[PDB]
Amino acid sequence: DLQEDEDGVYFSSYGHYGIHEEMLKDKVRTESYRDFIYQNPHIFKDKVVLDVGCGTGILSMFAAKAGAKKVIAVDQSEILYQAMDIIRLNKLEDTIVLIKGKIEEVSLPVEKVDVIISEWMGYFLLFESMLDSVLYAKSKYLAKGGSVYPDICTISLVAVSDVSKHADRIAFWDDVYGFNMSCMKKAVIPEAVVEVVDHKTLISDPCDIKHIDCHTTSISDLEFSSDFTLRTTKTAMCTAVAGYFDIYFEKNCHNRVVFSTGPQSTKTHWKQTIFLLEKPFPVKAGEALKGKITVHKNKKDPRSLIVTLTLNSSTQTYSLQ
Ligand SMILES: Nc1ncnc2c1ncn2[C@@H]1O[C@H](CSCC[C@H](N)C(=O)O)[C@@H](O)[C@H]1O
Repeated sequence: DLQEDEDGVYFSSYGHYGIHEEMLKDKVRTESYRDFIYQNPHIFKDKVVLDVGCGTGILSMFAAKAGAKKVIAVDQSEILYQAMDIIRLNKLEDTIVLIKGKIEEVSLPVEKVDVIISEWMGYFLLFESMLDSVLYAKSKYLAKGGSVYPDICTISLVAVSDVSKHADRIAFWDDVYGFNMSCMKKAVIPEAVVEVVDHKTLISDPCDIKHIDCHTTSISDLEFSSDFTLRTTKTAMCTAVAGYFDIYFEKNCHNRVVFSTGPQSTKTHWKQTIFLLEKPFPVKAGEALKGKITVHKNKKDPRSLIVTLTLNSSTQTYSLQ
């Protein structure tokens, strides 16, 4: 589902600089990878590294500077040509070789690799389905005893109370300049929203719903279902549930690195994913709220996701893009 096709629109959006300007300007994201690599040179010095989805080539340059014997940087979009130029501009041609194409179909100049690095995550962590490609490369190229980074990730949910943001999106259509447009809500609620959540509006402790180990995880594990319980922290009206993720650099590290894309942390370009509830419900502090969430990829467009959520004995299916 992700090994075949093409996805024109997909690799075409990664052809322009804007999207890369945004990632590079994401300090939490970029400095986290820089610190990991530079602070654990033992992992790269004299090793062969593979950068899955190199973009402008930034991660590969970090590895080279750390001591990599050879780095292989691959990308399917046209941004690969601007990377060919950037590597030359920095005089790293004798260390980093570039290849244009899909990681699951191109021919590598080597058999196996010692380390694999990649920034493949999307909104709610799995949007875009790039982890599938990373797992593919892991199976075919990782040497026995090798490591993939970042190696561990997790996804969590948090209860929210914000009646004004709810009204702004839903109740709004009830009266537009004196006219009723209520029929519009039917197409608004089912859509998940990527946006920054005010930390002061969280009404429950966060709860983990997924754990991933890029060494033991498989492709089939990326479509799951999970029961969870949120422990209420405040007496307020629950209007929505927010999701986010955390990334970890751990195996063989003398200096471990971690970063969160949650509401209590510094903003990142990933923000947070919001599932508005059709019917907000009163919650009391100390209360325990049992729920269920199922995440599956759109069968018609494998890069998009489908989320089924149950809370307060009410179920709703949302779609992410
Ligand atoms: N199957 C695949 N094969 C090769 N490149 C892929 C891919 N799926 C996604 N990509 C590429 O991986 C990139 C994800 S963005 C990461 C870019 C860069 N490494 C950064 O850290 O700044 C995009 O350039 C996208 O085109």
